[PDB]
Amino acid sequence: NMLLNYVPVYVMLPLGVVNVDNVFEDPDGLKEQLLQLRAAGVDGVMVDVWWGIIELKGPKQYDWRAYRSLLQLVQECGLTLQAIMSFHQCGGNVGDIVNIPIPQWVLDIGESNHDIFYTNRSGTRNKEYLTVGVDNEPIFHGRTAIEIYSDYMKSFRENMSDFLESGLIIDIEVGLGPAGELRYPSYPQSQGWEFPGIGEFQCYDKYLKADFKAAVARAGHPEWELPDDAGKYNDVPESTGFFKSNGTYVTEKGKFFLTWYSNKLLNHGDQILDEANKAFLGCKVKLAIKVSGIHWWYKVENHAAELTAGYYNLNDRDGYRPIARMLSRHHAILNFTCLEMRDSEQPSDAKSGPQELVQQVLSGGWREYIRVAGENALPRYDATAYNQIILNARPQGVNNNGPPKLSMFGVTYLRLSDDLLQKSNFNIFKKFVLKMHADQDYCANPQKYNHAITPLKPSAPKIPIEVLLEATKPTRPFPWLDETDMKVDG
Repeated sequence: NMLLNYVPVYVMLPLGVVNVDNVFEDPDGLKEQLLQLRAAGVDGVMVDVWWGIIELKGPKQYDWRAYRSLLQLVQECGLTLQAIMSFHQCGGNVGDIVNIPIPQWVLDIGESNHDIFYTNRSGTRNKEYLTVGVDNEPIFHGRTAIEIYSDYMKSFRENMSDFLESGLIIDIEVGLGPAGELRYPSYPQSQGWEFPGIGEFQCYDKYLKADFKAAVARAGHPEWELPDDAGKYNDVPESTGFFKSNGTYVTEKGKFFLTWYSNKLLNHGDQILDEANKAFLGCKVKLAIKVSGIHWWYKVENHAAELTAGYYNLNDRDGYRPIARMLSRHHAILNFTCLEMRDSEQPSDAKSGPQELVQQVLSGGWREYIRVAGENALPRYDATAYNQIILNARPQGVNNNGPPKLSMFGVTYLRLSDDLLQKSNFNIFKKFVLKMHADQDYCANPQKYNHAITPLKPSAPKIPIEVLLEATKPTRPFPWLDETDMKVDG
């Protein structure tokens, strides 16, 4: 059945649908847009549930009223919802329309303790997220950063119990860093970074610094300090001592740091997902995390941009599969991006390989037997962009006798706007939805498109770090079609 080949499509809602003052501003306007998506056959929508909005009044003071109205509207429109536990800052750059900083009460704590933020070598503080360093430090009026995330998700599960029960919420994406992604804020625009800069390591806050010192000490190397030759945000790998050919990154010291640096993220995600599984135990939703798509420099041995972001990915070390294996014990989805990108669309000076990146990540996920979903990295309304997504949605195309050989769990389109609803753009979008649906009409029952909706089971047994890292063993990605068999056009 073409239904077994049907891949659900979701649309991210406009930023600030619920404003900084925790008010659901334009219900009438959103409902209008939502009715069109519904009519177009869209399966559901995705929304950021801003920590900076919900717990703004004070520690553990949660106001869910406005979001409940949002979810109520979405439900009445007949759409499902992917809720992001957004424990990070929205906006923050000049020009950004919607700015939603993390809770002011958390920031006030930062004023007297700057080390709660990711810090670069020069000492600049990034206030969009709390460093992994304080994940387990009870410095937030008694709670650790994780307890904060945990109480938040438990409160959400309690206050949205009706929505979770009626099946309105299909999955919970857990924010794990800047832009809600499991990574370090290595390429901040606010600090001058510009594509395709290699970015900078963000492990200099005192907690991570002490962490590293204790780690190198165990290794019997007290003389090892955090990287001091990685250069700056906009450098190219070869202009730095750490990332250049035969640079520090290949030395025993370099490899030790990178492993330590990347491991922090794996445990960061593993520990926080432990709370999500506990918080959403029994709910008929799936958990998920967002992995950033660092495609620039993917084509050179140093994978500089990837290393500074926290993904220790090399030509011979799979830096993503360990994340997929980590997600497997939580029965979580690995939500990726760059599904719409083609290598030929990036400047050569960036050694960009989004296509290859997507293939590695998706293949790794499927290799770990986990669900893999994804998003388009940049705004696109053209058929070329949609065909690339559809290609990635079913790398080996439709299967005439059974579910597709390979298939993404779902695709979340960025982003719902007036531009998207314009006649011509929307016309193409609708074809994109039809193709994602394998030429089939919107299907309400997930059972028909091989999506088993069941109660979330507790986390599987802990997987030791060495077992997670065993997934770094290089493996050829699955073969991809050159062009999809379901183009929006012919």
